[PDB]
Amino acid sequence: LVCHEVDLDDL
Amino acid sequence: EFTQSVSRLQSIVAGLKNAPSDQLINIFESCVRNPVENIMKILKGIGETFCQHYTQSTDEQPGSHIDFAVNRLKLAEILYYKILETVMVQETRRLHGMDMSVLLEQDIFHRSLMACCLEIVLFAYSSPRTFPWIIEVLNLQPFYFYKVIEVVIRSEEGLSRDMVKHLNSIEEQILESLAWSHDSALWEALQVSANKVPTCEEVIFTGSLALFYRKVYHLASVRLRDLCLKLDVSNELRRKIWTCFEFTLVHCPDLMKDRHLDQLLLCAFYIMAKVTKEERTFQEIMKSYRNQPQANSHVYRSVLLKSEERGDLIKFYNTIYVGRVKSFALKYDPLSPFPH
Repeated sequence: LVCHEVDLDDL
Repeated sequence: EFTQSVSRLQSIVAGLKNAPSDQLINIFESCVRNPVENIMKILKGIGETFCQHYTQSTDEQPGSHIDFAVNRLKLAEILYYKILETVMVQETRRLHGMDMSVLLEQDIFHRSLMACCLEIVLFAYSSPRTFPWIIEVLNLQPFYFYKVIEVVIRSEEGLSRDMVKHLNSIEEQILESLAWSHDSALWEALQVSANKVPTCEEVIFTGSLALFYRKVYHLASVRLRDLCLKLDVSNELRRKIWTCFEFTLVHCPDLMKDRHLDQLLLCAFYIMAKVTKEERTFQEIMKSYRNQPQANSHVYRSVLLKSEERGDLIKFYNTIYVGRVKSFALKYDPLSPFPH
């Protein structure tokens, strides 16, 4: 159940 | 001429003194053990310490003058004796005629009511000294102090709506993270109860830990009902996310040490939305979480990972959270009650 998102910059 | 809040404070304190009134002295003497000199000693040493910290300068807080602090302390000491009288007259043991010596010899109450009364006074004046300064300079533990906030809001109806909004603000700051620091007395309270954390059903449907976790659970249920409305998720996913947030409080309570409470609620949100067919990304999530009043960016952009070294919410989820919570979440590849 890994998150593959890189950053949380984009709103 | 005076601010709406400075003039409201002056109305409450008008005609009253920095000393017990004849009615409170009649309740102090009714006591087998009269508390008046213990109360006045607590007040003397809280005033000394406040004045010393107010009078001298730190790299982040410039110190200011004796005269504005002696006025600031005097008006807080008038509010104390007023709110103590209301507290004690409205107490059940006064309406039944029983001794209130035990109730009036709890120093943690007297200390934290004088501290709340000083923060009421400081905020009414938009003081550079922001919470948690008063309880930090008065050596008062957040886990013991928050309990007087409900008592002050109930015992002075002259408190402005802004003063109540602020008091409920700082109470949620405590239930969010200042009571979860590693040196908090909460971990003491856990220890004497064999580290068993109360579940939501044990407190919602009288215990330092019981009334702490019932405020924690209530606060987290409010912040979850908002997140689940602005992301249109199913009420049964809300029931499941909430069950994983309970799991991380009861079975992984160390995850909250020196952390924030929405950090473990957002990770409970993503991991249960991902385990089921209602996947919402951390991106979709922080767009709705942003609009919540307690949400500053440091909640999802400066999360403690190990200690020190700080990361962000995605890296805390991937390095720390999923290892300790996948077991439970993968069971949905018994739910807890969600309250109001």
